[PDB]
Amino acid sequence: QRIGREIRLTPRYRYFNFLPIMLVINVINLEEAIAQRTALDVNETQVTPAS
Amino acid sequence: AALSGLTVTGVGYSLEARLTNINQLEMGLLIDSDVQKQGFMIPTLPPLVIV
Repeated sequence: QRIGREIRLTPRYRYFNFLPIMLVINVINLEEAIAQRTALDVNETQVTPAS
Repeated sequence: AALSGLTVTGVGYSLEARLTNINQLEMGLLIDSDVQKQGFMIPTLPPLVIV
């Protein structure tokens, strides 16, 4: 028992998926690496006889 | 001395508000008309005569 004018939108659509192929890459710590000095991890070939 | 023992505090209040609806859901005062009609009829009276 009230009077008002209304405007309605009727949405109709759908998203289908065909190709069963897709790849994802995760990126982390991007800011910290450029924020701080990083360099040169050496595989020191330990010629000081211990191996 | 007359004011000894006088403490005054506020208890409550009443507030007037009117519901201005643009659609409105009240029935106001209904207005009608009726007709009363009457029947009036006229008889005879006893006779007078000279012989």
